Amino acid sequence: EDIEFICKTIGTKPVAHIDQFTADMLGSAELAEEVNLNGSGKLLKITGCASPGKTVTIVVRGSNKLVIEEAERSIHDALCVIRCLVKKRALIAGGGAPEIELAL
Amino acid sequence: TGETIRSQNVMAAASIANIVKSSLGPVGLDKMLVDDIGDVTITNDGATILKLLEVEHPAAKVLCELADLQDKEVGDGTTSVVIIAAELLKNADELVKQKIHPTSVISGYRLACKEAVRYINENLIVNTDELGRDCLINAAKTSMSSKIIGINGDFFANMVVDAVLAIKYTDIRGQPRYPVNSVNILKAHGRSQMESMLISGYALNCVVGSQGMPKRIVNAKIACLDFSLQKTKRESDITKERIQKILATGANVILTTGGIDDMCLKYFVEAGAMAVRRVLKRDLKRIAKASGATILSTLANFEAAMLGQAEEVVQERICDDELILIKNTKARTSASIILRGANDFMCDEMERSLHDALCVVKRVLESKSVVPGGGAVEAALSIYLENYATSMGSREQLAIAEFARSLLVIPNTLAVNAAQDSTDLVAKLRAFHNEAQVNPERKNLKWIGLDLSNGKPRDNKQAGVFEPTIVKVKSLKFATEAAITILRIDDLIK
Amino acid sequence: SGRKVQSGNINAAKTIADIIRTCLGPKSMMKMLLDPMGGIVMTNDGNAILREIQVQHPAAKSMIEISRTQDEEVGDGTTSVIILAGEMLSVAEHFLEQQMHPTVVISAYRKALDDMISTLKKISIPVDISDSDMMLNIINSSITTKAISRWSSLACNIALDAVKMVQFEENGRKEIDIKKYARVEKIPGGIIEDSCVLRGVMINKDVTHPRMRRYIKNPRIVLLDSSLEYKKGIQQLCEDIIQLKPDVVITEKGISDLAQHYLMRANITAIRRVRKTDNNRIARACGARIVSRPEELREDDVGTGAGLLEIKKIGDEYFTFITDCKDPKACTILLRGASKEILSEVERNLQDAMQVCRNVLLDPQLVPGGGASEMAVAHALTEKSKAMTGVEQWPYRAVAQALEVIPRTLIQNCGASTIRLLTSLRAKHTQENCETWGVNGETGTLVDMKELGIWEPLAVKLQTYKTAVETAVLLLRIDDIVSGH
Ligand SMILES: Nc1ncnc2c1ncn2[C@@H]1O[C@H](COP(=O)(O)OP(=O)(O)O)[C@@H](O)[C@H]1O
Ligand SMILES: Nc1ncnc2c1ncn2[C@@H]1O[C@H](COP(=O)(O)OP(=O)(O)O)[C@@H](O)[C@H]1O
Repeated sequence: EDIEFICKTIGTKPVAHIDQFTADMLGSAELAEEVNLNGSGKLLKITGCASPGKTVTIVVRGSNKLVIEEAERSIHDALCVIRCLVKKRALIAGGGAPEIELAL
Repeated sequence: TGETIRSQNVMAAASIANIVKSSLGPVGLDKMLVDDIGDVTITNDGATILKLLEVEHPAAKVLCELADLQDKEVGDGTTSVVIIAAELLKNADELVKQKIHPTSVISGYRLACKEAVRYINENLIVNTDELGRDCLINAAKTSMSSKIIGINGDFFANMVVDAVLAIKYTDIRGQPRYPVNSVNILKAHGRSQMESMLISGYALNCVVGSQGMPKRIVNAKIACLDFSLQKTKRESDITKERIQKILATGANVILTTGGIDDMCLKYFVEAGAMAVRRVLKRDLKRIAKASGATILSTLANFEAAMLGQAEEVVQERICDDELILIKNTKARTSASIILRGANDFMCDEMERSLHDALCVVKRVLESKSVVPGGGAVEAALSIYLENYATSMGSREQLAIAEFARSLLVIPNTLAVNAAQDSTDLVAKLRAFHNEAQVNPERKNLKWIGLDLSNGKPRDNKQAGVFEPTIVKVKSLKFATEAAITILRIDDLIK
Repeated sequence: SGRKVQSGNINAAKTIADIIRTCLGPKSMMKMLLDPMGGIVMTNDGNAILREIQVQHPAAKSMIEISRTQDEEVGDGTTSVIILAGEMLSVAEHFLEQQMHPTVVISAYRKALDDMISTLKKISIPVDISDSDMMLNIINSSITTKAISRWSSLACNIALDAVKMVQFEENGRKEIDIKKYARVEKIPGGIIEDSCVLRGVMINKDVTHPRMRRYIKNPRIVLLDSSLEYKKGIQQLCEDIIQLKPDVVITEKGISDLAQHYLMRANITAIRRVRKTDNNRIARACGARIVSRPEELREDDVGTGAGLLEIKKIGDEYFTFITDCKDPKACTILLRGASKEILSEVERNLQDAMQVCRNVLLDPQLVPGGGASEMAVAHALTEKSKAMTGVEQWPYRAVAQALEVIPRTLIQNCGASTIRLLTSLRAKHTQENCETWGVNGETGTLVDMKELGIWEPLAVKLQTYKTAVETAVLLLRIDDIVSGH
């Protein structure tokens, strides 16, 4: 399922047979190294690419799986807020002020 | 059943601490780690405990992986951070059952941690200077105590400190980075252990290669070679051609790792080279880097100045042996310490004691900012934070106060692990550090450690038990972060 | 929780020790092993009892491990080690309940062990080595009460001839010795008296066609793990051998007749299908070196090995009698007989006496057994404890009190009362200055130990005491076991 995303990111065309397999048929990257974090998990760091088109990655860490999910949800919430700023151009003050104002 | 996941998580924290609570300290009791297959292990340090401890509750998993993170960051302190975190969790759970909303607790804990690290970076000890030797020799003696060498242990503690000062090798960043393997072990027979002494260079016990090689050589070029010098049936027989060719390049003192030769006598007389076999591989690599040279296998055809240096090689009677006193190399790395007596079997524990004294002294030498160990830091922090909680004045007074009270569990566990009355000893420590702040003239009362030999309050800067500042700072930070993360988790009901 | 796990550990130790408490001495009470298949087992050896039985408690498993190690390290006394450990833990139980930390208890135990190590050497009687008279007395004393009663002559002569054939002068004077490099040749056939001793290594493997000069006046053995082929089209090994000109070459695979003739041209005797468990002693007896890199080949590759080789055929077996080799460090002891049903135990007792001789070289000391040494060390500890102060003195006395379990069991498993005999032994031992009386094991009657004539090597008793004390401190230093089950 991640094949399409990887091909979109690092610009690798899919290869099904050895007949038409070449280097430019794939997508190159500046650096590809594996590191160890705390000795309990190995994450590959393919840092830098020739054409990293519309893609970033953050190694979301945390105390547990679930608080890591919380950090992911926070990041996606920020992304979606930015998207809402893009689509709709109308800003209001927050922090409970709009709710109490509209209630009054 | 449970009534609050806060209670369940703090019970998990209390259990995971109580498992590892006892093992803290050099006098900690070992733990019996059984597994499914029955291959049981015994250990006394918390890192080895938590690396293979079978955990089941998610809060326990979080705590143990924070512990692993701290261990991978700074090393020592896993037990301390786990214990402090569990104490903070249980105190904060009691305080939240005291009807305090947890976010105020988190804010108070963060403020207390900030104030604590600022205090530590302000009331530490900078004794790790060239003027500090009495404290260092005292620390070496105390770590070396309880042995039959205590009569002459003073000289050993005096020689180790200035040896590691001398053998200290600076790095590319202009900071002291002592290589532990630079100091090499050395056996001796005849005279007992009280006649041992410091040698500024490695001395290998081997056969006399030749007698024409003088004690001091102005120009030495180590053309170290693995192959022996023998005649068989750039040279087919490795006896003359490469040796003379590199002599033309300037190889004067050649440390031939290979075997002896029948006609090597004249060549060693005219050049001044040695042939020594059965050289320990770590010692060979150290003398290679001490002399600033690499290991050459063959010499088939660089040779200009890369060859190593052995300026002074004393050829005399040392411990009724003709040890090759290869010293004064280009890089001050090659040295060794004699171990007299009869042989190494009974003094192997003496060898390990010398190794651990070297290790603790060299760790003290690094991390120039240092703090007194043995619970003095914890008592001083408690005294500071007790006043700071009232001075700050917002609704986090209780949070900061219980953070201060929770910090005094490390002296408690050290005291109980040393068979002494925990509460009495920690109360004595607390009262001693009260004068550090209330009395402005008692400034030099801030390092009352815990002399575990007798379990009595004692000056510790003189004693010399030391902890790197970074270790304590990161330990406190990680404990506070773990406490905040666990307290921020309550989204279950059980 | 807390000390409860310590109490459980020491309870397991006590309940595993007392199982075979009664099975030591010349009148050991015999035990039952009932497998859940209807079978019934006759056994006296407590070591065999514990090996056959299986237990689940991990502390008991560790004690099984230490017992096995002591069995495979110095020899006998394993039952005594287990009994001592169990008694010391049982007596430490009372102090653990006394609400004192295990640290002070183990410190007291360490000091007591240090005192015992010295007081053992204080009371040990000197012995001489190679002195046939009282060495044979020791053979009749301790090497007996095995199945060699009617055959003690063969065991004694074998031991006395083979004491000086595995000695290693590495760092001292023959104090390094092993019982494995000796060539024991246990083959049935003929009478038991056919066993002999030879100065060399024997091989049960031999060439299929020994119609050749297998023996040379000075064989130069070189180990080689490669197998010779017909030719390069490897023959190159033949010329490589020819370069240094040896006369004997060892390989682990067969050699063809054409290859055999090629090696005859190479002036070397090819030996095939050798075994590593025999190749190691071949190299030890001959000082061989193995090397195949052409650049590293030098004059040191081939060295002098045997001195007088020969091959005979006894009992239609392709023997290989290398004798009078260079190093008398891995020599031969022959083992023949009509049947092998006891000779294995015979050679086990031979290795026991070999350890006896090796430690006699280490320390020419004998301790008065039969409870004499135990009572002597207990008395020394009790009298030394009078000056001791502090709470740690009570364990320093309880270790001595619990060490008298050996004579207690000896008296118990002979019918005699275990109370009156012990009280009489203790009371008279104190007033006695340098007597060291030891209770007879058979009659269960008090007797001066010199008259009875029983002794043990100092090293074995020292190792037993050290292992018992270290087991006690290890089992008392455990604070918790929870890591799963
Ligand atoms: N000689 C000593 N006297 C008193 N306390 C000591 C001594 N040496 C070390 N300590 C204490 O040991 C504690 C750290 O040990 P620990 O955290 O158990 O090591 P690890 O993290 O490797 O398990 C420190 O707080 C220090 O006070
Ligand atoms: N004739 C004897 N009289 C008294 N005690 C004896 C006699 N023979 C052996 N013993 C006792 O037996 C003990 C040795 O038995 P042990 O080494 O435990 O046998 P194993 O190790 O084979 O179980 C010695 O301590 C010794 O006191």
